[PDB]
Amino acid sequence: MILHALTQYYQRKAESDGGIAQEGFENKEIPFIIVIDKQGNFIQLEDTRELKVKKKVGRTFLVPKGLGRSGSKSYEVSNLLWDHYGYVLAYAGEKGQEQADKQHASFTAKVNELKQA
DNA sequence: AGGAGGGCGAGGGCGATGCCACCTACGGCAAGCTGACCCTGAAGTTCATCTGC
Repeated sequence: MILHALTQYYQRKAESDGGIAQEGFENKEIPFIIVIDKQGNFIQLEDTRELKVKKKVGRTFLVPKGLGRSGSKSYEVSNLLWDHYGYVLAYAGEKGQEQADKQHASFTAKVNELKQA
């Protein structure tokens, strides 16, 4: 009854149009967004924060759910299109290169295989 | 010598023993800090040791 009650009301929220994930998604709080055109070319880094007195990480976008990385070789995981700032621009604030470079290298391979599929 | 040393019954009868108004007035009764120090996690990887080849 602990987790059955959760699925029971998730089946009600998903059928009553309450704005929730639909098979493989998650309302992940994404801070800064990346704007492009039809062939790349970065445009603007818009931010959808400005909410509470403690600036959270943007708005909860209905993006695919995280696959749960966590590990020494956490770069080999990599999510779909949303991830980390070291997974997209290969820039690390307190992690350094190589460790964050492999993250972007695997994110590029994931994006390429998604485009091929 | 023999005496008799008071018989008697009244000793408070009357009423007030507090009249007032106060018994507090002031303003403080916290000021300063703590209220947590460390760990131990999910999840994948990684090294030297357990064992067979």
